[PDB]
Amino acid sequence: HMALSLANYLAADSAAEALRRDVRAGLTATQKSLPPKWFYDAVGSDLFDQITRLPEYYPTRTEAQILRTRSAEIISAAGADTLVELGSGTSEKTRMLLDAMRDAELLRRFIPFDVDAGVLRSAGAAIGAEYPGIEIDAVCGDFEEHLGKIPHVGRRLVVFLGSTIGNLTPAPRAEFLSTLADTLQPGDSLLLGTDLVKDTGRLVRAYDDAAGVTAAFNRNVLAVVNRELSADFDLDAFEHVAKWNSDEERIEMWLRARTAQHVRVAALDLEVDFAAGEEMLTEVSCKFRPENVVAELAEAGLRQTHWWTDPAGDFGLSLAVR
Repeated sequence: HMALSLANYLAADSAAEALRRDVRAGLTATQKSLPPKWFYDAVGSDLFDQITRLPEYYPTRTEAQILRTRSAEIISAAGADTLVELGSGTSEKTRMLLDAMRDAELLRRFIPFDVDAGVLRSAGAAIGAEYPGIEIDAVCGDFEEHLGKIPHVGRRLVVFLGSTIGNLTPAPRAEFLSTLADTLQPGDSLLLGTDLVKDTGRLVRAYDDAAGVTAAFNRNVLAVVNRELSADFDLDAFEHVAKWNSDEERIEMWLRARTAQHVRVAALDLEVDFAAGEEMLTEVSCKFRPENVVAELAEAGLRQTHWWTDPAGDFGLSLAVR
């Protein structure tokens, strides 16, 4: 139920100032963009959750099927008694790993790391109930600044699923993996999910679903700016566009102005203009080739010891060690 330890390294005032800096930079650039760090408020996070269940969004069920069939092998390979989860604690994927650790009579500790303390408290309560006696040490932080705050107690399996790593472009991605690798002791393991290059139509449809849910997620980034920075974006005036960028092998989401728009962002003392048809970059989702996953891990100081992939080659999971 309520047994918990929780450390909180994210302050409201610090987040508000970062949002102001990031939005000003994006909206005043000649090629406009909005910073994805701020897309995932409560509404945005729930819309993303819904995306994970859409028929076109293959990553979640694909990764789940890999875990469903290989979680025992993963847990045996890791030999860990402590599961560190980078992001959330709410998914069935988490429970597949915890269940396998319990089956192996190894499970002692769960360390969820996420930006939302409320979500962490919910996860603590649910997991504490399901695995009586488990120690839960939650960390509320940003995995680009607070990885050093993750406790080093135990033999730790650190998991970063969902190809969330694809939301980082190459420079911050390398910095993240390097920083993460530096926190791993001998005996610790990283389990990394990566969505793989594949048929471009399938890739684009995963981010442009027939039901319009991804489009709602995308437009909600404007609602966040409207609310937090007292802006007057007309959500209805922007069209959702998903593209495959073949040079960078990433999906890009864009908002395209239907007609010319004048936007006042009062909190920034800023007025910006969109031409009819002008596009603004929002979320990106980098996709990987299996050989390059090995190389990226090696560049960070990690050796890939295991690779699991579905039979169609849609998605991959790596286990890697120092």
